[PDB]
Amino acid sequence: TNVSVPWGATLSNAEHQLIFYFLVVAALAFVAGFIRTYITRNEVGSRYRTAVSARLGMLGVALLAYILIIVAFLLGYDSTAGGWVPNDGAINIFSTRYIEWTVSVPLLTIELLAVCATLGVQARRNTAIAVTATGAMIFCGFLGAIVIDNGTNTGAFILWAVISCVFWVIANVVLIRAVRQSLPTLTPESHTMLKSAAIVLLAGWVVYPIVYFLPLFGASGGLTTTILITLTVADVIVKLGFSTQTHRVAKLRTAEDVRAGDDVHPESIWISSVKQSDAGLPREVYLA
Amino acid sequence: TNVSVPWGATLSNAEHQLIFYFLVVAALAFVAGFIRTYITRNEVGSRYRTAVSARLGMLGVALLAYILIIVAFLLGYDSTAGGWVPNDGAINIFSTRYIEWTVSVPLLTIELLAVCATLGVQARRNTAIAVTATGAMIFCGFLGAIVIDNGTNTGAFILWAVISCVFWVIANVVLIRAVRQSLPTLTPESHTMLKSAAIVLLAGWVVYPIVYFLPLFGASGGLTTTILITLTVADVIVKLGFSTQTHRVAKLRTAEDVRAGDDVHPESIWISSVKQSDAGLPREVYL
Amino acid sequence: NVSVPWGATLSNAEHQLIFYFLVVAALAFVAGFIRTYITRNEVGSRYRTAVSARLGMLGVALLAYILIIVAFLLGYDSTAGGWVPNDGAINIFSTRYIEWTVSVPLLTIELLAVCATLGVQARRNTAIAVTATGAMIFCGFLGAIVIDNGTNTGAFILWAVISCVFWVIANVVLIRAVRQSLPTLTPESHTMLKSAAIVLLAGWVVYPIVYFLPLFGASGGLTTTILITLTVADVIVKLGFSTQTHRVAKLRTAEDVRAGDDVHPESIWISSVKQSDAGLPREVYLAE
Amino acid sequence: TNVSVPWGATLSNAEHQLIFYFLVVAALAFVAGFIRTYITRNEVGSRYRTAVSARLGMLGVALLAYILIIVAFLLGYDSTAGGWVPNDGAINIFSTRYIEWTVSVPLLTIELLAVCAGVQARRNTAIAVTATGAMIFCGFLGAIVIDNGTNTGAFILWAVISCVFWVIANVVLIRAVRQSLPTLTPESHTMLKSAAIVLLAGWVVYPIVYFLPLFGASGGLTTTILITLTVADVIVKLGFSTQTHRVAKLRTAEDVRAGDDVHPESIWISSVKQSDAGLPREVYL
Amino acid sequence: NVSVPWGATLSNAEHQLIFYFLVVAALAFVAGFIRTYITRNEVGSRYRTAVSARLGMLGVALLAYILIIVAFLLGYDSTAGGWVPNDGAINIFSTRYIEWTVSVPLLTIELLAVCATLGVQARRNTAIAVTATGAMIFCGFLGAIVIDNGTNTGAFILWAVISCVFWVIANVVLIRAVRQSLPTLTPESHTMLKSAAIVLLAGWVVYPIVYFLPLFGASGGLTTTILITLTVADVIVKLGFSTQTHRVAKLRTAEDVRAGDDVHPESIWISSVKQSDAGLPREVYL
Ligand SMILES: *C/C=C(C)/C=C/C=C(C)/C=C/C1=C(C)CCCC1(C)C
Ligand SMILES: *C/C=C(C)/C=C/C=C(C)/C=C/C1=C(C)CCCC1(C)C
Ligand SMILES: *C/C=C(C)/C=C/C=C(C)/C=C/C1=C(C)CCCC1(C)C
Ligand SMILES: *C/C=C(C)/C=C/C=C(C)/C=C/C1=C(C)CCCC1(C)C
Ligand SMILES: *C/C=C(C)/C=C/C=C(C)/C=C/C1=C(C)CCCC1(C)C
Repeated sequence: TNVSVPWGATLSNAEHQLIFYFLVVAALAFVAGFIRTYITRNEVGSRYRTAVSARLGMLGVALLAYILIIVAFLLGYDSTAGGWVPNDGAINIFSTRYIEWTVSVPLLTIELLAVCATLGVQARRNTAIAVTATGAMIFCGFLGAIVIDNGTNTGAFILWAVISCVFWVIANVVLIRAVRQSLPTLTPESHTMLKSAAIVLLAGWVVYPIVYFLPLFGASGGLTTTILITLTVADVIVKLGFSTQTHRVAKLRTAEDVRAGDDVHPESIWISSVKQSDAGLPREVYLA
Repeated sequence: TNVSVPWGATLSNAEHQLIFYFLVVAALAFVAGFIRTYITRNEVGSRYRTAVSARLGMLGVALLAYILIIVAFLLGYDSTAGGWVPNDGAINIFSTRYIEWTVSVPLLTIELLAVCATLGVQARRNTAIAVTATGAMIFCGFLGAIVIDNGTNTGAFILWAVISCVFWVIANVVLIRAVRQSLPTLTPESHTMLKSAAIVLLAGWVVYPIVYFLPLFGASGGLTTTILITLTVADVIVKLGFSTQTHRVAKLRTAEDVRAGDDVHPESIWISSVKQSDAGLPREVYL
Repeated sequence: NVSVPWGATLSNAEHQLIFYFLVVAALAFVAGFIRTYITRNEVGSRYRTAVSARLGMLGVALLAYILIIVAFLLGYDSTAGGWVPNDGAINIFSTRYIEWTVSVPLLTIELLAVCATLGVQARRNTAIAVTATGAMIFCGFLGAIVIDNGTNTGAFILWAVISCVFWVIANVVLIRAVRQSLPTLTPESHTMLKSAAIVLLAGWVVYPIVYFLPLFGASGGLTTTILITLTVADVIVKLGFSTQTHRVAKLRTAEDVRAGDDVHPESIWISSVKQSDAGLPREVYLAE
Repeated sequence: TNVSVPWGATLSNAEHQLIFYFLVVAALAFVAGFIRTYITRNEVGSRYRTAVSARLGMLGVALLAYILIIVAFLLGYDSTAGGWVPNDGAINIFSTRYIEWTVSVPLLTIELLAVCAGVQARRNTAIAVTATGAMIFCGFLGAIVIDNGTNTGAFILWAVISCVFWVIANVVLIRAVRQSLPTLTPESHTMLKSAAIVLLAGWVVYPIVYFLPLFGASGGLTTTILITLTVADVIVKLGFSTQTHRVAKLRTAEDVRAGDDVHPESIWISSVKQSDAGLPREVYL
Repeated sequence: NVSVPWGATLSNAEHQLIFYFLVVAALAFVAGFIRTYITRNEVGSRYRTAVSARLGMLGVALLAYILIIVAFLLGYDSTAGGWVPNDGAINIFSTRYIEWTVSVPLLTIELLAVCATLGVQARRNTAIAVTATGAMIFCGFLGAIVIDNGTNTGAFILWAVISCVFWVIANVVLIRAVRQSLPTLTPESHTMLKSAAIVLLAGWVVYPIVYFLPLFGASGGLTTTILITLTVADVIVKLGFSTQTHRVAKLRTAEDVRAGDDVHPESIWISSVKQSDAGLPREVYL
């Protein structure tokens, strides 16, 4: 049992405050993001609408999830003379974040695949692999960290982490292939953006596995705090800052389809205060 | 008596965690689905809007229902240090799922019937039968499993299950007939989709009856866990993965009506990244 | 003495059934509310009052039934196979009255909206119906719950009689409005409105009947019958009957389109049969 | 004479039920109103949209406010042998309504001023908002804040100060209506005047209910005060809400008929068509 | 050494006033949020970022003030001496920081969005402003609450100074962005942006001032002043100032319409004066 469960460490009043601060800030940040995404939903064409639906979903899930995390945090610790002593529900705080990831990660995959121009059959199978892979990845981590022996078995904590890494590789491969296959077809401007979005979205992922193995280096009120805050900052940075990257690709791809004369969009599309497309209406049709 | 109520079995800390995980994940999955369905609502024409309304409703019901299920689970169990001992309200967890099905299943019927080209009163009669049948199917199961003798009576548990199966057959027949009657009128591409949707939507149903009869083979923390999780996974797989099927049919049927020149749609309709219809605006009218 | 229903003890089976129907009802309204909202632009500006009223009714019902459910959960205490009523049990019955007070009046407006009543004639009718319906429920509430904690037989009867007076006033005005409008409407519209009017008003009888049941004694079974019957009645009326009014509005909209009186942006379909074709208002060049 | 705080009176089980009934009914009535206002938001042009925004806001504030009032009522009283005995939180019920008025009243001003006709319009809005805001705050200070509302002197003094603000508000609005009436069409002229009169008249009820506690305290009086205010809030904030909207719609239809601007959908008032549907002329850039 | 405000006992009158302003504020935001949402299509696609930012800020404020209200209700206990602070009283002050952490940054984006800085320069400007404003509040939270439960006078001041450094960085970038954009804008537009920039930035001073009040001692009256003043400040800025940014966007939209740069579906009206007439995009063949 070389594993030192983080929900066992007692927290200082200062630490307790910091965790709460970041958790709520995150939740509010998602509310702001969710609102933005919704209002800026018709800035994209019908073809890439799946990208908008996915991100809005991810943000929605994150908001509600972080509300549960906050609740668990409030019911997970009790105030004493020595600070905030963990109770039976403390484990729920860590558990809830996994739930978030289980649904959030898969949706991200779809978002990237949505902006990716993979056509017909190749695309459908890719989606299934990515979703199942990402879903399994988090489930394996949850099993090892929380489900098995109340996360007290050192070997499983590692074994399942390795199994998860397997899925992480499967996911990255499929996505990277899809991005690589689509890059040549896109315009130079589009090509650069997709690659940029793909790299930004996948890079951050490493932080999560790193934070997962931190408990092995021992237990501490400070460590527990670091684990929670780091993960929170990571969730916000990725699920928020990276959210715009996918959207931008969709918008440009939309404007390009307009300029190219492939389709007509109701409103002018602007990126970085530069006009990419002009407002257009479909030609009136007289039915038989 | 041979019936071993699942809400009587004690659950391990691991089991308790797993159940919670799947329940919440499911609820969140529905929120994501509900959001998607809403945003992708104008991708369909006015003719097949009933399909969109039904699915969004089903998802909405599921979301709220699973919230109740989750709450009951949290307020339905207590920790004894030997696991989680059921409260008097734990039965509510199982009860709530029935409530979900009672409202959710009927809406599904309407959704399939909506994509179906069955028109006139004959189709209206079909809707009434499907809804009433599906509604009764779940109610009969609820009566036997929970209402009668607090689910301690083996006779009712089975009798009512059989009565329910009767309704299940009535529902499947009407729906299958409606799909079969509509299939010939639809285009080849549309024909394939409806059949596909019909098969996928109806097939899964079998899982529910199977899980219902599991308690007869005894009671255990593991079994109780299997029952709950399996049903949850089933609900998500059907109410979600199967939801897209109906929507796609509606979109294509809309695009076809556009191409055929029968009707006009404001935006281009894309399926599988392949354009099915082009942007169109109705002719300006003078009075 | 009047045998108050909130005094009778309920079996575990009975308690479960009541909960089942209450929640199912609430969820049914959520499904209805969602449908009504999505299918709001299927109607013209002229009959929008009908849409606003139904969506309102459904919204009120949903929230109301949530309160009813809460009251039900806090109104009874478990005693090993039996549920003994507490001081809050009365609230369950009280809450339904609140629902009716707001819900019934909105229904009136909905029917009157689809009705062809023009000018003041229409406005006057609405005022009478709303005030009448509003008072009818209030009178019942006073006799059944407010006066002597609902234990006075004389008041229970007196106020019910007063209520019936208002019920007659309401039915008369509405029936007249429907009868006056039927001749002007098309055959297809005539059938729907008449059907809606008849369907909407007929069910009302059930409510008064259930009200006087307590007089014939008190029992766990009776109390169960009262609650469930009212719930089934609320759902059947507020839901199944909701479509009837909406359909009239849609057809009346399509008729206005075909007749060339007005233009609708999208095609209107009833029972899979096209009633109207998509039309756009003629572009106008303002003086500028 | 003597100020007798209403949150001191014990309430009967019957009284407790009545108050709950009206409070919830009111809240639900606002939900129904809020939904209607939202659905019937595009029935008005861009010029008078401030009227729609204001009313929807007022209704929204009222709904949430009445939710707090209901909560306070549930946590403000404890059930006893003699009925429902007030606790420390009972005062919150009365306090919450003031909060509602402080935000709700100002929005109403904007709504009427929105339908009303330049630069001096902005000044008028500032006066109305500040005046209305202060009027309620002054009453709050005297009735609740000062000496826990047990002082007859302030209860009256501050009421008088408030009345001063009430006069300022009514004057600005009355002037705005009077100044605008001549410019508007006869049909529009009648509407605005009608709306102005209906919106301002009711206000008197609030001050009247305020001074009732002076004539003593009782479970019945406390009940009368609460219910009357509730009925008043619903009647004004709801029935009166339509008045402003109608003016906006007609003024929109007039702009359409006159050819000044175009509206996408047909505008109907009293089951009578005011404007036929129109789309803006396609523009090349 | 620092007299924490959550240590002072409050009178029944004081307790009532704080509650009054807090709720009024929350409701004011609800009214604002509703208005902003309904008046979202009064602006063009080009300046939509401004609308998205303000609606977000208002949304955050509303929810935040709900938490502040809850904390206030669970932070004090009624006694014979008035309302005695408990362990949760500190949360009231803590929650406001959370609000500011998300609210302030969004404001920056809103002003920068109306600002015409083009290319990465605006994106670079955005990143600095967001991070600067974010850090500013975090530093204050650290010193006021996190460090020694706000009992260390040196930190209370040190971190305040560090924060002020960030405040200067933020003001500079924004002022530069406004100054750089001002020349490109029309005279009418130019005036509004400057006014909005000045109005948005000026108020900021109040917050730092209120922060250092606890140093001059602790009291039920002072605690009351701190809370109410901040609340009034939040509403006045986040609300009254919200319109300023929006108005600029609307005019800039109308100008683009008149100039023939873009087409807007509906007429745009500011102060009851028509700025742009309704226009529909030309139907296109593919
Ligand atoms: C929006 C949130 C995201 C993208 C979260 C991602 C999380 C991971 C990539 C987690 C991966 C893990 C491993 C590869 C090994 C250890 C267990 C996990 C689940 C933390
Ligand atoms: C979205 C959820 C769905 C479609 C659930 C379906 C459930 C059934 C088809 C249940 C059928 C049953 C029987 C035929 C016998 C035993 C009792 C039931 C209700 C489980
Ligand atoms: C959505 C619910 C509806 C339309 C409910 C209608 C209820 C009534 C018509 C009630 C009438 C009553 C009497 C005429 C006498 C006894 C008391 C009442 C209120 C139940
Ligand atoms: C929507 C609610 C409205 C318009 C409420 C209005 C309230 C008043 C006009 C109150 C006025 C008062 C006085 C003039 C004196 C006493 C104190 C007040 C605030 C009740
Ligand atoms: C919408 C709310 C706003 C803009 C709040 C602004 C707050 C500040 C400008 C705070 C600045 C501070 C310092 C510069 C020093 C002391 C600590 C702070 C955070 C209060």
